[PDB]
Amino acid sequence: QVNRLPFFTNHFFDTYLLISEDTPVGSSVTQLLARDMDNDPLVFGVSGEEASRFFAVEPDTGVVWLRQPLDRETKSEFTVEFSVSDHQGVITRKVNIQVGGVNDNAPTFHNQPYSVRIPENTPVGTPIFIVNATDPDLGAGGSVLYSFQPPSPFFAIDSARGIVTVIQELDYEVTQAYQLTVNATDQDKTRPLSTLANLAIIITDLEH
Ligand SMILES: [Ca+2]
Ligand SMILES: [Ca+2]
Ligand SMILES: [Ca+2]
Ligand SMILES: [Cl-]
Ligand SMILES: [Cl-]
Ligand code: NA
Repeated sequence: QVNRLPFFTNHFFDTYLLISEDTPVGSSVTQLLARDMDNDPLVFGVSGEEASRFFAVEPDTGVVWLRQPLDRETKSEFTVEFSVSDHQGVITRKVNIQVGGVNDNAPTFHNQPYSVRIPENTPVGTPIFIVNATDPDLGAGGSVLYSFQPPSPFFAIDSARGIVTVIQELDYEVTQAYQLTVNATDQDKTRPLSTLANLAIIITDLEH
C-alpha cells in the first residue's frame, strides 16, 4: 500500500556508457531499465540543461535517443542524470558517457592566403615559408602530413614540419611566379581526410 520508489537496474550506472561521435541523431544509445516493487507503471527522463540538449528519453519505454550530434572535439565526457518516476516520486542517477572518437576532421590551414616573394638567387636548401594545418582528431587521424600536389621540381615541403625549401636553382626569365598547391592530410591508415591550400611563390630580380 505505501508506495515503494522505483530504482534503476542497468549495469552501466556502475560503469559507463560509450557513444561514438558519428552516431547519427535519432539513434537509440541505450534503454533505461528500472524496477518497482509495487509494479507501478514508470516514466523515464533525463535531467539537466546540457544532458537534455544532447539526449532525449522515451517516457514509457525508457529508450534513450541522441538529440544533438556528439562532437568529441568539443565535449568528450558527459555526466547525465537519468530519472525514473512512479508518479509518486522521482528517483535520479548519474551515468558517465564517454564520447568515442572518429576521424571526422579534415586538416585546416592557418594564416592563409599563402604568398612569398623571394629573389632568384635564393640558394638551393633555403627555407622560404612555413605552412601550418591543424587537425583536432585523435591519433593518426589528427597527425598531419604535408606534400606538394602535384610535386614541384623547384620546391620541397617537409612532410612533418611543413617547411617549404628551394631544391633547384631558380631562373626569373623562365618562371617569375609559381602557383603550387599544398596537400595536408591526416594519417588515418584506412580513411584519411585532406585539404588543399595554394602557395604563391613569386620570384624577384632586382639586378635586371
Ligand atoms: Ca512505486
Ligand atoms: Ca582528421
Ligand atoms: Ca574526431
Ligand atoms: Cl536507482
Ligand atoms: Cl577523434
Ligand atoms: Na567531431
